[PDB]
Amino acid sequence: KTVLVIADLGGCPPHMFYKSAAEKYNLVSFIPRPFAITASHAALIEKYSVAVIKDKDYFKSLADFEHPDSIYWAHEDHNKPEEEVVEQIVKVAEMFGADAITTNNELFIAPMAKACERLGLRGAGVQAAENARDKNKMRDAFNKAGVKSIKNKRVTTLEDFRAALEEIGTPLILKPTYLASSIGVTLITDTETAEDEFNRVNDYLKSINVPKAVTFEAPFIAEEFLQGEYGDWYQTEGYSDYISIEGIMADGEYFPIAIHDKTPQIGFTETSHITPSILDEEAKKKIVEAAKKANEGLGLQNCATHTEIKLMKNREPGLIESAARFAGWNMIPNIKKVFGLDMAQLLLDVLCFGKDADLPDGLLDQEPYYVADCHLYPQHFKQNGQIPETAEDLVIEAIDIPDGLLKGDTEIVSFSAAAPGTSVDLTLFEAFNSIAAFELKGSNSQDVAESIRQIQQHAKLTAKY
Amino acid sequence: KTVLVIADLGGCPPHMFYKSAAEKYNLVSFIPRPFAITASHAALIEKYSVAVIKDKDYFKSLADFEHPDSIYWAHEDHNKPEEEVVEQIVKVAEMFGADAITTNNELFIAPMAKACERLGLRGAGVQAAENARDKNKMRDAFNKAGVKSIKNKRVTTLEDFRAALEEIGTPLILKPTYLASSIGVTLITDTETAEDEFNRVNDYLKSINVPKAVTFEAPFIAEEFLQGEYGDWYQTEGYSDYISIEGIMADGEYFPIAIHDKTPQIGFTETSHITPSILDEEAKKKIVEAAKKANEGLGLQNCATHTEIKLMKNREPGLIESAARFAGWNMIPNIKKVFGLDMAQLLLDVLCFGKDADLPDGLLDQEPYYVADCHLYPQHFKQNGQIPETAEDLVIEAIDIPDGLLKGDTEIVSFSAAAPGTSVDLTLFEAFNSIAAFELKGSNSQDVAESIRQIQQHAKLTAKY
Ligand SMILES: Nc1ncnc2c1ncn2[C@@H]1O[C@H](COP(=O)(O)OP(=O)(O)O)[C@@H](O)[C@H]1O
Ligand SMILES: Nc1ncnc2c1ncn2[C@@H]1O[C@H](COP(=O)(O)OP(=O)(O)O)[C@@H](O)[C@H]1O
Ligand SMILES: [Mg+2]
Ligand SMILES: [Mg+2]
Ligand SMILES: [Mg+2]
Ligand SMILES: [Mg+2]
Repeated sequence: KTVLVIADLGGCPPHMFYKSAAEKYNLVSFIPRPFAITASHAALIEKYSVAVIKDKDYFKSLADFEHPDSIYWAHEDHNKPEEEVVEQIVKVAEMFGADAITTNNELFIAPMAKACERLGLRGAGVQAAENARDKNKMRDAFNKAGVKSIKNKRVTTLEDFRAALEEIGTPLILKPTYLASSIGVTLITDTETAEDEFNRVNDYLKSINVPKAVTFEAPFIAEEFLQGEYGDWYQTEGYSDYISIEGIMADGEYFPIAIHDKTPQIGFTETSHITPSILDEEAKKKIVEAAKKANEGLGLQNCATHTEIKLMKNREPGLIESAARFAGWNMIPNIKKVFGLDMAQLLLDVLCFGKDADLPDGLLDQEPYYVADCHLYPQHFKQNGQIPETAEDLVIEAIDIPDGLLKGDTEIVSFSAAAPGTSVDLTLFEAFNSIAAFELKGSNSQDVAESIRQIQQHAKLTAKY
Repeated sequence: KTVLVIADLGGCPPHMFYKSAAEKYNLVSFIPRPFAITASHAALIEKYSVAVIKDKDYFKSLADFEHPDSIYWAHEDHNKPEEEVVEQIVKVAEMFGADAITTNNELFIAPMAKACERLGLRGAGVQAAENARDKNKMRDAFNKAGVKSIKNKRVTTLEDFRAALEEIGTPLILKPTYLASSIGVTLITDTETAEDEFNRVNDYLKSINVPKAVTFEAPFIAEEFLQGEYGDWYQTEGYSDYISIEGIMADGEYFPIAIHDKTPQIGFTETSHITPSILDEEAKKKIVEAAKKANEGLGLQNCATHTEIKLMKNREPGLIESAARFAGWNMIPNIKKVFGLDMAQLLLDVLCFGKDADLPDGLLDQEPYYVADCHLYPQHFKQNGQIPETAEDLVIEAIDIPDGLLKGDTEIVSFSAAAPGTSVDLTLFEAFNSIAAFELKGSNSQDVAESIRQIQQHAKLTAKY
C-alpha cells in the first residue's frame, strides 16, 4: 500500500514517523510549504520516501533551497485558498495511486479530509475535521455531546469581547480559534484591565502568519475558565490539573491508547509529559469516557486524536480541546518505548484496512516503567534568577544539570541542550523557546515527577547577556 | 521549463549539476538505482529537486534506505530489460510534464534516447546513443566517418581472441565494449602470454555488475593500439599523448567548448586534467575537426560529449572513444571556473530551446589561468615505496603534501584526502581507488604540470599495514 504524507510541522516527530511508516508502507511525501521543513526533517523525508513532491511556487531563488536547522513556526506566506490546496492534495494522491493520506500538521487537517472524501479514502470526515479545527465549532460539538458544557462566545471586536466578559464573567479564557501551542491563549481575571488585554492580543494575533487555507468563524473564542481540582484526582504531588489522552478513531469509534500526565505549565506553555498516567483505573475510565464522547461528538471517522482534559471538581473531566492528529513532542515515540506499540503504524493500518487493524481493546497497560519527555525554557532560568529579569536578548554558552537531583531509581536516558553560541530573543512567546530537552525513566512515577521539578529549579545556564 | 534528470554515478558531479540546473529550470529527479546514490548525492538531489521518484522495487528492508558515503561502482542487481527501463522513464516524464530529459551516467544513455524519441523531446537519437555505447558500433561509425581508421574485431571466445590477435598483431588493445573508467582495458604486447591475458580478463569481466538494460554485440573489442607521438604535439614536458575534448551537440551539429590536457596515466587509470589545453591553435583545430567528424559520425543530435583522442604521429588525431554525456571528475566545473561558462546550463538550454541556446562559436579562449584536477592513488605510494609492494590491504591514517613542491606562481586551491581510519583493498582495480584529490591553479601551464608530478612523487602516506 502507498501512503501520502502531507509533510509539515508538529505531531508525531519526523525521527519516528518516516521510519515507522516506511517499514510497512510505500511512503510518498507532499511538501506544501518547503520553508516549513528543517534540515533534519528534509533528510528524513528524503531517506524514507519512495517519492517526494514540493510545491514549486515556493522557490524563486537558489536560497529558497536552504533548510534551517530549527523552525518554531512557519513565517513565510502561503496564499492558496483551501479549495486550491484540496485540489493539490488530490492531484498528488492521484499521481501516485495513494491508498491513504495522513498528516502530522494541524494546519492542513481540514483540506486533507476534503481530499480523502473526494478520493473515496478514509479520513477524518469533512465536517468533523472542520469541527476539530475551529475552536468555536469544536466547543459547540462538545456542548452537544454530553460532556460538561460551558459558556462560550464568538469574538472579533472589542464590542464582542466586552459582551463576552459581561455574559461569561471572570475567570475567562480568551483564545484564537485556529492556532496551536497555546499561542494567544490568555487568562482574563480583572475587569479593570480586561479590555486592554484584548486589544493587546488582538494586535499580536494579526502578526501571526497562517496559510490562507485556514478559515474560521471568528478570530477569538472567549469561554469559561475550567477550574482544576488537583486533589480530587491525584494522590501525590508532582503532576498538574490537566492531562492528555492519545487515541485512534476507526470507522467513527474511539480507541484509547494512553493517557499522559503533565507537569505544571509556565502560564499556558507546556513543560513535560509522562507516559503513562499514574491515575487509578476509575480516574482513567472517566477520562476515556469523556474523550470518547468528545471525539465521537465531533464526528471524526478515521484519524489519530490528541485530546486535552482539565481535571475538575468531583472528578468531572472538562474538555479543553481535541485535535485530529498525533500529540507532539515525544509523546507518540514514548508510547512505543513503554508499551511496544507504534501508533503511527497503527494509524496507517486503520487508514488502509479499517477495523481490520490490530486496535487495542482499551488503554495499554503492564508498563515496565514510566518515561518523561521534558523541555526547559528561558523562564526556568528567569525564575531561577540565572537570567536577569529585565533582559530582552541573550546568547547561550551552556546548559548543565547538576548531579544529585534524581529521586529513587530514576535515570536520565538522554539530555540535549541548545548549541553553544545560539541566540535567543526573550520578547518571544515561551512555547517557541525551549533551550533544552531531557528524557527521564523510572519505576516510580512520583519519583520521576519530583526529579523533573528538581532538574527544573536547579539547572545551570551559562549565557552572555 | 521542467527537466527530468536520471540520477546515477559519473559525469557532471552532483556538487555542480543540481545547483546549476535548479537555477534556471524546475528539476525532477528519477533514481532508477537507489543503491548507486551516495549520502552527499542524495542530499543534493533532495535540495534542488522540486520532485524526486525512486524505483520502489529496490527497497525490501529498512537498510535499503541507507546511503553509503562513497561508491566507486554499483554492485547490486538491476534486472529490468531496456524496454522496461524506457517505459519507466517515459512514465516519469509524463507524470511531470518534462520538457527535457538528461543524465550524467553512461549506463542509462541508450534507454534515455529511446524515451526522448517516444516523447518527442530532444535527445541523442536512438541509434546514435547505441553507437556511443557499444564500442564495436562506435569504432565502426568512426571508421566510416573519415577520421583515422583502425582494425578491430568482435571478441566473445578464446577462439575469437586468437583470430583477432593474428589479424591485428601486437600491440593490441583488448577491452570490454560497454563499461567505462578503463575497466578491463588491457594492452596485449606478447603473443606468448596473450591467451592467458584474455582468459584472465574474461573471468574478471563476468564479475562486473551491470544492469540488464545494457546490451552489446560482443563482450570485447580487440583493436589496434593507437601509438602516441608526444613530441609531434607538445613543445614542453608535463602532459601525455592523449587529450579529451568537451562539446555539445545541438540539432546534430558539434560545438566544441574546451580541450583538456592530461598527465600520464597509471596503466590506463587516469590521473589529472588541466583546463584548458596549452596546445597551439593549429593542434586544437585538428582535434576539433576530429571530434566533429567522430560525433557527427555517430549521428548524435542533442547531448553533451566527452571525446578522447590519441595524439599520434604527424599530428594525426586517433579516436579513442566518445560518450554522449559530460566528462567526469571536475572537468565541467573547471570549465566554469576558468571561462565563466556553465556547460550544464548550456546543455539544458539546448535540450529545451535548441540552437536558440547561446552556443559559443568555437573553443572558449582568453583564459585567465589554468586549473588542474588531480587524483592520487595507492600506486603513487607503491611507486614511492611508501607502501610495500606486496601488500594486499592497508589502513589509511594520513596523506600529506610536503611544502616546496610548487613551480612558479602555481597555487594549491584545495586538497582533500581519504579520512583517517579508511580501509583500502589493494586487489582492486586502481581507478576505483583514489585516496586523495587536489586542485592546482597557475598562470603557466608547464609549471602547473611539473607541480603535479612533484606532488605525485613526493606525497606522504602514513598508513597501518
Ligand atoms: N477553557 C479553558 N479552561 C482552562 N484552561 C484552558 C482553557 N482553554 C485553554 N486552556 C489552557 O490553555 C492551553 C492551550 O489551549 P488549547 O485550547 O489547548 O489551545 P492550543 O490549541 O493553543 O494548544 C491548554 O492546554 C489549557 O492549559
Ligand atoms: N585503441 C586504443 N589505443 C590506445 N589507447 C587506448 C585504446 N583504447 C583505449 N585506450 C586507452 O584506454 C583508456 C580507456 O579506454 P576507453 O576506450 O576510453 O574506455 P573507457 O570507456 O573504459 O574509458 C583510454 O583513455 C586510452 O588511454
Ligand atoms: Mg490545539
Ligand atoms: Mg492544546
Ligand atoms: Mg568510456
Ligand atoms: Mg574513456
